[PDB]
Amino acid sequence: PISKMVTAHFVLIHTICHGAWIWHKLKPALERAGHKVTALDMAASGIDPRQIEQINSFDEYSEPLLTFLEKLPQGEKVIIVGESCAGLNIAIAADRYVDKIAAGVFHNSLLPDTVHSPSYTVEKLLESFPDWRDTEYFTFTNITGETITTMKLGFVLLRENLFTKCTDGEYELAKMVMRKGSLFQNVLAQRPKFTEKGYGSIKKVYIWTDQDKIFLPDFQRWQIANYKPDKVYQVQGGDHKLQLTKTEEVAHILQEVADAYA
Amino acid sequence: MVTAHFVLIHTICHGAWIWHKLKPALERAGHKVTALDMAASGIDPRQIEQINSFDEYSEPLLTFLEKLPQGEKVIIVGESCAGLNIAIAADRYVDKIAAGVFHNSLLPDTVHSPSYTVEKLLESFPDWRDTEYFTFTNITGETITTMKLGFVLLRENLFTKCTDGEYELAKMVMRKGSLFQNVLAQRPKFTEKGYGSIKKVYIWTDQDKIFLPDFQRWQIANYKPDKVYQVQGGDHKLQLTKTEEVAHILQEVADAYA
Amino acid sequence: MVTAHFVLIHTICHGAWIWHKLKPALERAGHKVTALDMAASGIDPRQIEQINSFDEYSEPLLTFLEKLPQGEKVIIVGESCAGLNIAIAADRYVDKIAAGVFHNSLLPDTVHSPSYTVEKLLESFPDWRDTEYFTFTNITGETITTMKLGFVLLRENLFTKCTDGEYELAKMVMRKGSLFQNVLAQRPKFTEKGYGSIKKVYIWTDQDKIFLPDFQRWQIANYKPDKVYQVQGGDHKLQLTKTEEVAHILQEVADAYA
Amino acid sequence: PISKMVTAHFVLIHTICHGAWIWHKLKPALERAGHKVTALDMAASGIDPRQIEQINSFDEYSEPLLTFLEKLPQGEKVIIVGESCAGLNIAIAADRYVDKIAAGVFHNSLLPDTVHSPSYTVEKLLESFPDWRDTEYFTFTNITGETITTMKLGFVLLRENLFTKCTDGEYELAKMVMRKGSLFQNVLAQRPKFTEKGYGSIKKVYIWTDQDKIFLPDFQRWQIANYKPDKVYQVQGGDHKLQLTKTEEVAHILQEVADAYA
Repeated sequence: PISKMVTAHFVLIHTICHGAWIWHKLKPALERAGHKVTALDMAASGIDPRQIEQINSFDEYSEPLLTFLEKLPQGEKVIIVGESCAGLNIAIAADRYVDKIAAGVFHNSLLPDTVHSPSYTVEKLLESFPDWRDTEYFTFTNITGETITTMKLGFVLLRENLFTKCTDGEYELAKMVMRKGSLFQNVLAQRPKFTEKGYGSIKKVYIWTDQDKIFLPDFQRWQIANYKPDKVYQVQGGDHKLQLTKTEEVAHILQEVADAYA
Repeated sequence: MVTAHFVLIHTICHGAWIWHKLKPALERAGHKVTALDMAASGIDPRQIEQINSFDEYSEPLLTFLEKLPQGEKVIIVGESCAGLNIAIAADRYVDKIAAGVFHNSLLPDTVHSPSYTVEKLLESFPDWRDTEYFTFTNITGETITTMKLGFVLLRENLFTKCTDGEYELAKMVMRKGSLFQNVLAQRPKFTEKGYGSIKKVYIWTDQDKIFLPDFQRWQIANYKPDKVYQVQGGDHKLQLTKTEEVAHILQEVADAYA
Repeated sequence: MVTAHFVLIHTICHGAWIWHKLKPALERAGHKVTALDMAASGIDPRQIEQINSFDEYSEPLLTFLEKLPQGEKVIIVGESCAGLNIAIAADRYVDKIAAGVFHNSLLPDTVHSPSYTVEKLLESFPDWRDTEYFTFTNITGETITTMKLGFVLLRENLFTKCTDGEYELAKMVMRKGSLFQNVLAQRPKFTEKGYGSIKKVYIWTDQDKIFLPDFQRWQIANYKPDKVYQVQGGDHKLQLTKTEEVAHILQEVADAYA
Repeated sequence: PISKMVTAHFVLIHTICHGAWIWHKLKPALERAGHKVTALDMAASGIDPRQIEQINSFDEYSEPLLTFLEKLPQGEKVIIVGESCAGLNIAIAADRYVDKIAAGVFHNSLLPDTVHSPSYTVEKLLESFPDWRDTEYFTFTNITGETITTMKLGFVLLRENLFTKCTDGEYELAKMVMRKGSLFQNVLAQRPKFTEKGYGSIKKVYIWTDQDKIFLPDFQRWQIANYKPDKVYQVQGGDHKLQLTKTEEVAHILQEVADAYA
């Protein structure tokens, strides 16, 4: 009757251990569409110079995103796309910059809620996927004395669970730049719950595939059931890294998110 | 009397070496002594430009404490700026710490910023004479200021009453350091459950020529410790000019906090 | 045909990651591939300001070679500036090296200074466009210049014919680097018994937009390698634009030097 | 008839693993006498920022001394006092700056000659003292492919052989600042012999004690017999570190060296 098409500024947020680099295919696809894209490295991830043992909470880990949202021009708003654990980064950011966030898009991601603790969906993912195969674990003591568990994701788990259907060049790239990470799960468990005013009010779009071999269909569906997203988009096929295995599709869904919310 | 395990922590620019007289003294009373070099200090191989905060500078201490066998507890003795290393360490490992001892040291608190006593000492002692300053940008973009302590400042202010062989030792191994003051100003305050919990003993001499009597008395009035031992005479480096006196006070702290 | 173990060495500012297409290609032919990050490159945790020479920058390669089991030999493939890493490594471990392969790379020699080809390339290509430069003083007092490669230089000169996802990858993980040119100018020349001994294969394309045809031809004429393979088309990053072509040439080198 | 007293500029050179710090007592003693003293850290020793794995020869190790001799004012000459392995540093320096060296003083030190290889007295010391007790050894490959052996001196060997009679505060200090070192013996063995024109012409004063428990009396005497020093001073008592156990005595002998050669 009247059709709308919008260009948007997407801020792409990687999961722990990874960096801005998993978005190297989705970032140009979105830009071919005319969108402005920002792909940030979070603390101690990608080529960020900090090491994980200096980070003391998932909030400290999210600093590159909050500084960037802090820096945004007045009246400029963004769509934050977060993969896997970055749903926690979108929740931490929306309770500070609700003002600047047009929509949060969860891409095979943790979908936090306001009702339960911040660690809640982490707990449920681990119930659902408890064996991380050849992942190695380590600990350090943080600034207030918490023991923080870090991990180096195993290469079979990378191969088979996260990068199941990705190109050899993509899987090899992952092995070349992957770093330690931390869920900071015990510190998230002591954290205040996300607020309804910030996080609770953000538009929320859930993209997922039932072919994901680490965020399994029964965890994903549980998340949608536990905290109804404003929109759900299921991508047929692909694997956990839909921004590599379904780059154009994810880009088209993101155009639709722009049209609706941006 | 009670033997204890002491972890001695030098101040910025210095190294485990300022404890070369006090470590044998304590060991002659049966104590176990660990004297660590903090990052970029003593013979630690790192340079100050790769250290980005005072919590990173504390790493040798936090790794040691991370590895103390379960159920062992130590008495951390810190000189001058090392009261900040006690506070950083006590927040992370409060249950491994039998007591913190401040030897002519900054005594941080829980109500003001981590940099609060750095701010107050520089107000008491704003002219560090021939000290030279430098800056680098740390990995998150802050400009850290480093210093190279001046030898007149070393001779007259810190090592005032020290032997010529001690003063000469100091000039031969002193390295650059930093207060990371602006990063401390941004740092979360020290917690009550960690640093606030620790038993605290403050040792000083009114003959210190850089942590001057009224600043030290201010600190004591700002955050009353459990015990204050005042040594007569000496200079800022009581572990060199009053070694046995400190060894004796440290015995009273082992006795009292096991 | 003959399988081999290749050690792939990235150029300054880059990381093991530029070999993400060539490492699987080679492995599909049964080769063993090691792709290392040099100091302060890729995800190596060091920063460029703690590296004080190109020999220190080579450390990841020299430690690997130090640890190769006795009697194993590798083919080192180095791109662009990494011909200096081959030469440094070949002088120390000549007997562990079956052949050095120079992929649009500096081909150092034994009669002129280590910096000689850095000098000649900068004469051929003096304007690095939007590259930014910085300096630090190294531990012995030299001023090292570091650079941050410019993205137009990346798009047009190095990654000319590269995919958009490859170019974008590059901007996402590129880090600072240094030629340590002045330190190389002071460095002892590469030895005949080490670097001079090694078998040498030179791979290039005349469509390189930064190691330009006449500089590459100059290098070949300055120090004739054993074999020169010229790939048609591509750009400076043949391991991304002509991956299979390089994988094939590398097979000929395994065949020939085991 | 006419008596002479001279003030001199002494450059004090530590042995491998150690630094300028073992001279912290002799340097002020010499200065009480009015002498100018310079105590240098050699590469990767004391607080020199270099690590031993970047040093490729004993010549590279001696760089702080050669740069300092390079920097000396015209017509200024120095007396170089070298303890233990620093006799090799005096030999390397005299073949470059014979011009600037009034005398070389060997202080419980290796006394190189011109007749044999540079490694010769190292070989003979190891024949004489072959077991370094709790010393740990390591290797790295140098710039031209040589494997270099490094060591961390054991604390019993420190206690009993090197610091036998030193103060507890001195022995503890040693443990607090001691670093790895290398004899670079295989690279000294391929090195050109020291020249007669440089090293061979320097005045040479040998200070030693027969109480030394690592450079033993029969090695010391052999050295004196193998290459006659211009003067020999035996200090009764003390231990290997005579600059700590006989500081004033060593200082008086050095005053006599100044009077004779400086």
